[PDB]
Amino acid sequence: IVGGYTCGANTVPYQVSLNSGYHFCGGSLINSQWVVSAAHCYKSGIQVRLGEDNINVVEGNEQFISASKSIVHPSYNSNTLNNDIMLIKLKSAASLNSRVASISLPTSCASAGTQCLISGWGNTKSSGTSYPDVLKCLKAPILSDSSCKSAYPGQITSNMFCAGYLEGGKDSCQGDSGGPVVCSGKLQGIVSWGSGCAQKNKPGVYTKVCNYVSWIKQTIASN
Ligand SMILES: N=C(N)c1ccc(Br)cc1
Ligand SMILES: [Ca+2]
Repeated sequence: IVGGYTCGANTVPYQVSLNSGYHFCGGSLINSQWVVSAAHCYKSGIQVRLGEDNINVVEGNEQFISASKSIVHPSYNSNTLNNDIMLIKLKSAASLNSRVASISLPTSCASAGTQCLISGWGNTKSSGTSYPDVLKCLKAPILSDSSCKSAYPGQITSNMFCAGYLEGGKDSCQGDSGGPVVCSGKLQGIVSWGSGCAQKNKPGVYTKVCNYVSWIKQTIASN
């Protein structure tokens, strides 16, 4: 997160860190057994880390649970990033509490102009790299479809939306991949892509979760 703020420990209790020896992506806990992340975060050997604030220190509220299965969306296209969503099943159910809590899926698609909360442990610099160890947060509005397509002509599908600031300076970034965009208390987006981070006229692009609720619900019901 570039240009954001330190959230405060466990104030984003649905935020997870995906660890394969190191933190490599975020995700969102949607019930005690399932995490939503980006398809571009797929790899083997995933451990889901819940209740995290500082990802380099065991502070006492964490739960570390190996993934038993990952399910990348059948239509994910890694060239265009269309359908950039994946489900991760936990080997055992998380113990839900005030610091580890699920986030609801949307029932409708959020509107342009809605202020959302984006969070993660990604790079905090728009040039160079610095990785924070505590969770960072960013308030960002959903941008109009017209502005999004003007920023990325020929690249925005109906399964994507832009959020952030066209003037730059505030954005998600590498390492935030797969983490939540929460609007009106529900999971509306997944950190997906963007040209650089926090660059002028290059806002963040996010998977449009409201288009995947049927697939999520049916997949969870059978796995
Ligand atoms: N929002 C962005 N600018 C962005 C986020 C994650 C990755 Br990976 C690349 C770009
Ligand atoms: Ca920790």
